[PDB]
Amino acid sequence: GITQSPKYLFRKEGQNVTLSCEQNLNHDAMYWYRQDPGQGLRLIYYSQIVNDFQKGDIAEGYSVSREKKESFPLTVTKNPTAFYLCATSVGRPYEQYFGPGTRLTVTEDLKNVFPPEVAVFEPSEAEISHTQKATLVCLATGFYPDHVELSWWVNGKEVHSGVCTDPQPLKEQPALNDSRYALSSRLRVSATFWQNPRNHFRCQVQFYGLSENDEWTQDRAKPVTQIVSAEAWGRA
Amino acid sequence: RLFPLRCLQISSFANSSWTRTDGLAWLGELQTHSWSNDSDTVRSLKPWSQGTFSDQQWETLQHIFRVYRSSFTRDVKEFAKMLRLSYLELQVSAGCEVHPGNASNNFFHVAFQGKDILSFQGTSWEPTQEAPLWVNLAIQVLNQDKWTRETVQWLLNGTCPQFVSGLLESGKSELKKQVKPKAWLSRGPSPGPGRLLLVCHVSGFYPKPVWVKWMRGEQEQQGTQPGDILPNADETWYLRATLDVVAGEAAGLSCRVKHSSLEGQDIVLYQ
Amino acid sequence: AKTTQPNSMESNEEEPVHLPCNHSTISGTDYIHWYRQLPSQGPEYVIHGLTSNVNNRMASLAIAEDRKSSTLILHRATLRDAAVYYCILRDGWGGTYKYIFGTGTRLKVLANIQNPDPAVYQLRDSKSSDKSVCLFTDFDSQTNVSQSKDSDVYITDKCVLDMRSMDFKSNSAVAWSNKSDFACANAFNNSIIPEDTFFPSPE
Amino acid sequence: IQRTPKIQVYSRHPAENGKSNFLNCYVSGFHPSDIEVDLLKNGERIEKVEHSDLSFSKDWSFYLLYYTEFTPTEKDEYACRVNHVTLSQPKIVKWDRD
Ligand SMILES: CCCCCCCCCCCCCCCCCCCCCC(=O)N[C@H](CO[C@@H]1O[C@H](CO)[C@@H](O)[C@@H](O)[C@H]1O)C(=O)CCCCCCCCCCCCCCC
Ligand SMILES: *[C@@H]1O[C@H](CO)[C@@H](O[C@@H]2O[C@H](CO)[C@@H](O[C@@H]3O[C@H](CO)[C@@H](O)[C@H](O)[C@@H]3O)[C@H](O)[C@H]2NC(C)=O)[C@H](O)[C@H]1NC(C)=O
Ligand SMILES: *[C@@H]1O[C@H](CO)[C@@H](O[C@@H]2O[C@H](CO)[C@@H](O)[C@H](O)[C@H]2NC(C)=O)[C@H](O)[C@H]1NC(C)=O
Ligand SMILES: *[C@@H]1O[C@H](CO)[C@@H](O)[C@H](O)[C@H]1NC(C)=O
Repeated sequence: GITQSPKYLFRKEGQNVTLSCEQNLNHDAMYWYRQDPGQGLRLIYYSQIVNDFQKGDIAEGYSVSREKKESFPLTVTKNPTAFYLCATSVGRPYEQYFGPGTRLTVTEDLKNVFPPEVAVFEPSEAEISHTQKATLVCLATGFYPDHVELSWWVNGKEVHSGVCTDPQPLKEQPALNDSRYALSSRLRVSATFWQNPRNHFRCQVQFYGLSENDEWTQDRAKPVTQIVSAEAWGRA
Repeated sequence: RLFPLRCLQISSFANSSWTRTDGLAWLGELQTHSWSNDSDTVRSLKPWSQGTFSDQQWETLQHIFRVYRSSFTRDVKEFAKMLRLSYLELQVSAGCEVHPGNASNNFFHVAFQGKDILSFQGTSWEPTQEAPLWVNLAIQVLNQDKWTRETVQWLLNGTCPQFVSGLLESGKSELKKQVKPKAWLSRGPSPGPGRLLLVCHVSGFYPKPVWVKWMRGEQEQQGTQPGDILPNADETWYLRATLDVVAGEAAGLSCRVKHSSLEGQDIVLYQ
Repeated sequence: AKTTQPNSMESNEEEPVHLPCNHSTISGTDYIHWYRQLPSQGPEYVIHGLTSNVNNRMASLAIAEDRKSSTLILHRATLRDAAVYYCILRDGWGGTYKYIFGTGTRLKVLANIQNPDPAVYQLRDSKSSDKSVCLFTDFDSQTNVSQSKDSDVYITDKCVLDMRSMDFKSNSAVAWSNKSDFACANAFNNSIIPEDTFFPSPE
Repeated sequence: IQRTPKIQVYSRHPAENGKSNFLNCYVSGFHPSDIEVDLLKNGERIEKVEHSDLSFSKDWSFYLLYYTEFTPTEKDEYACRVNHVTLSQPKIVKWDRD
């Protein structure tokens, strides 16, 4: 139905950017919402029909256009970093439909971008003895921006059973405004499964960062979009 | 006393190229709206006919009916072709009643050539038991229109009781008005050979409920024939009550009229 | 006309949930809409009504008799129903397209811990190193895990995992630090920690 | 053709010669809706007549109020003349004064 490419979007302060909204179904009204962590949806701009658009409660800084009925682009130019959601509307009873949302983070400086470091921590022998279960913890630390996707892979296949990862990342330095982040996940397995040395475990963090179009100068490697993993093997 | 809202549609299809649709709305006994085939709007007949609705609300309600009228007669012509029907009288009777204890009910009845064929029930169109088979085919098409179905429900469940509540308020004084009748007697035709027909006319009363009987003092003559209650152009009512008596039974007889506007001071006319 | 909802709500898994909403100034032509936003996702329509109660497959809408309040009813909540739930009015006339959302109700769904076994374990790094984390796990779902009052000590929030094949669920929080005085016996705030919590040998 | 019109004519006020009044013709109970109604003075059609919107009853049959201002005298006779698919020729109902 509604498309919002891409999932993640990163830009340096004072640069302008335009997020896309494309809908295939034939709806006249279109909406742009803005959501801050742990906050509600705040309406930016809505277009009841082509060539028309009215300002929501926080359009200051935003611009919009409606030239075709399948497209509704939002342009940012004070606190631009947030979760941006596009929606369409049908007639009575007037239900709304939402895009998957785009994640936008704006940095005071491209130097602030760091990929995550990833480490896996092996089950405790006290836990194995006490519960006959075995929990691995994965730690992803030091990354900016907080645009990451963490998965677990067991013997080559992604797993969801026995997994939970933190819904929100952690700020490592809550003062600094472009603080780096940390995120943790658990994968819990039976003791006997962990005790098979032919069982292989990998924690994968997909990082979204600088592009080949960004300019990197530092001797430190360029913090571009990449995968960082860490692994562990069962132990008898 | 009750004041249901009845919205009435009369659509006449003489052939495939000639058709008229005309409507009106009644609140209780009073006509509040008139909707003419010549007009682009449903006309408010009373200063309060708009209820508590905003002008912007009324306008989109006008829009709804305007497109409703167009595609209704479009659709009727389609079904007539589809189902091989000969040329057509359709009637709609829709509306609602407000009961402050939640017992609020509504209706949307459609009739074809003078006979019920279907109505709206809950969420969809439903044929009546006596309706012909072919009506089943039309209801299969009608119930595929989910927007018409959602809209009809909103009008019945939402718009209508809201409207009736606004009309009961903004038209309160006219609804509760009382107008006093006048009465007069006259001689009717001789019903038999030795018989004379006593006629008691009662005209000018509002609202409609009235009581008129011929009487000999306090003895209500069971022979009293009450006519129909017929309308005057000024929204009062008229009533004829007749008695068949023998030559000499006329003397001593009186017509008694009791009406909610008289306040126990009945009218009484002695023959 | 606006709506009012509690800010948060908790409920046990595999039980129905009644999410309340107030709308005292509602008018006869206002629909009641409910949306649901899972974490990191866009809202999703759940249900709507006008004047009669409504039943979908997993959720129902109960409308008070005066239509001044209403209830979204999840027939049977599971852990995946943890979301923000938005109760909205939609003008049936369709005039204003200024479609706005309130703060909604954040619903937390708690795991039914059949045998709480609270413990704090130490986990060593896989790739060599002297680093490690502390795992608070197997505690009852009423336990809250408080943050650390220490700049160089990180404590995550509670998180429930489901070992589906075993029909076993467990809560856990993680804590770590680069500091040299950091140890699992003090990593968590003794006030959130149950009395019978198992602290094993720091062998 | 289905149901034939009932026809009733009456005055708004008591008939008093020389005094202004209204002549009413009420036609009801008919179907289908097409119908022709005239009020007649001394047999001729009265030009300035008025009528309410066509309506119908719970049983779907139609009804219609025709009316006009008039001043009765002893010389003039009045009636209502109705034609309908169910009538082979127009039906004329006279206004019975007294
Ligand atoms: C309450 C306020 C008071 C105001 C007081 C004013 C009172 C004045 C008199 C009132 C008389 C009218 C009473 C009824 C009013 C109800 C109207 C509601 C209709 C809403 C839907 C509608 O208006 N029109 C639909 C159009 O919907 C289609 O929806 C599609 C999308 O889903 C689009 O593609 C598009 O094609 C579109 O045309 C329409 O065309 C037809 C609606 C007709 C439904 C009713 C028919 C009833 C059954 C007829 C059977 C015929 C079978 C016999 C044939 C021989
Ligand atoms: C407008 O008001 C009417 C009447 O109060 C509402 O009708 C009710 O509609 C519901 C469905 O929306 C019907 O509920 C049940 O649905 C199940 C579906 O599996 C069915 O098995 C049952 O037999 C039943 O139909 C209910 O019967 C119906 N009630 C009546 C008296 O018809 C309508 O939903 C209202 N619409 C709005 C938008 O408020
Ligand atoms: C009832 O109203 C309809 C719609 O206004 C009339 O139909 C139109 O009449 C004009 C000219 O009279 C034509 O040019 C149109 O093609 C007709 N159809 C439509 C859809 O507009 C209809 O004539 C009216 N009925 C009567 C009896 O006057
Ligand atoms: C349709 O009916 C009208 C009135 O009955 C008539 O004048 C007209 O000629 C008819 N048209 C056709 C095509 O039969």
